[PDB]
Amino acid sequence: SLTADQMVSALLDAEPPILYSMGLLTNLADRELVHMINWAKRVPGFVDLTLHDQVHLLESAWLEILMIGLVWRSMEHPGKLLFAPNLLLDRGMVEIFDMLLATSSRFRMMNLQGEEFVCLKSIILLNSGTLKSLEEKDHIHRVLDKITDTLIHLMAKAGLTLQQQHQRLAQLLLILSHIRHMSNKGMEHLY
Amino acid sequence: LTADQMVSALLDAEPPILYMGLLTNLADRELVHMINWAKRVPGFVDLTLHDQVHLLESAWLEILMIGLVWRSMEHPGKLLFAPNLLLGMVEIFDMLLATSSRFRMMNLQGEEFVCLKSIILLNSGHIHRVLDKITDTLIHLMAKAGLTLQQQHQRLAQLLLILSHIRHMSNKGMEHL
Ligand SMILES: CC(C)c1ccc(N2CCc3cc(O)ccc3[C@@]2(C)c2ccc(/C=C/C(=O)O)cc2)cc1
Ligand SMILES: CC(C)c1ccc(N2CCc3cc(O)ccc3[C@@]2(C)c2ccc(/C=C/C(=O)O)cc2)cc1
Repeated sequence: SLTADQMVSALLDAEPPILYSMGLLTNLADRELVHMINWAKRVPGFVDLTLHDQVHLLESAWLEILMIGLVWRSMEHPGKLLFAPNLLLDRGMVEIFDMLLATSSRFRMMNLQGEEFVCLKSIILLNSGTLKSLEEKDHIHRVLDKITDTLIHLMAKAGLTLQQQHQRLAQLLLILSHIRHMSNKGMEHLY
Repeated sequence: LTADQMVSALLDAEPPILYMGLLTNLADRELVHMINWAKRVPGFVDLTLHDQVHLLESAWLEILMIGLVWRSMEHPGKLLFAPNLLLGMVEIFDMLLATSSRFRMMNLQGEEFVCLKSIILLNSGHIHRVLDKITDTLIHLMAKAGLTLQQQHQRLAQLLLILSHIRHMSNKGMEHL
């Protein structure tokens, strides 16, 4: 029950702040998580799901959101990873850091817009992860369809051709496989 | 190439259906036909031998798994590893079945499946130009079918997002091995 400019607006407003600071990295993660739970609650369609589902969707995607957020602010800082404005870093942390830097290098070369980013951040949450179950998942795919055509509109309003629009949508969703990859390869070392 | 010559090449490149230790053997047998399939994928041989090795090093279980989900699409609640074999592995099987369940609910067409297999290979690692060409192919077939741009976009996106689930399954499975 929302339009394109209405989805980005809801999302941009729900946007968490840029906080300040391995022990550091964890205290920053534990603090970014709380603004994420609120950001998740403010996602158009998320609060609707029951507590057992909302927790699943967040346990499944919290390290991807932390990674895409990180890759977003580090974009204008080539070779560096801006975890916080007071915590700029560089080159199993190192391999993760390289992939993280590669993703950023890419996002910058793609000229990813803040409005296009907040869409991917939501896709990462709704995508990664009885009757209640079969009906919640149906609505989740409904929301994900809304966001696809929100992104397509953003691209259309940005004067891209019909081909460019398709070719960029696939380019962004294909990055979201690598972020899952970095997410999972990171959870490995955490455990 | 062209969008109809693409799907033509892709379908003619398709590996055959072969017939724990049981599956372990089957997997290594299918890895030979997959390297074979990889060479026929338009634009793969153009790459350097180091790239070709690393793409297969990364995609090998994803390629097996997407092929498996395709084989078990018409066999609900079961996994068709081979026609002579229909069945933390309990967790992986559960996730794989859900992918067939999803590909069934979405009516995955063979022409779309061969397109996704090439995307899994070339994306899990000139590569972007070919990836755009396979994108175009998936989009052209949805247009050929007669679907609207709103639905095309929906089908393209909902399909590629299953690729992220395929990596999770790969990662989990590779962790265990
Ligand atoms: C390979 C391994 C060493 C590794 C693990 C994780 C990470 N990530 C990459 C993305 C990212 C993004 C941020 O904004 C902040 C922090 C991070 C860290 C640096 C991060 C995230 C969570 C936690 C702990 C949680 C807990 O136990 O409470 C610690 C560090 C990078 C490398
Ligand atoms: C959780 C974990 C134990 C696990 C790992 C992989 C798998 N996959 C799932 C998809 C799939 C699809 C097939 O067509 C064949 C086989 C398979 C197996 C069953 C498969 C793949 C590779 C190998 C080993 C090769 C080696 O190292 O020699 C063994 C089994 C399922 C579970």
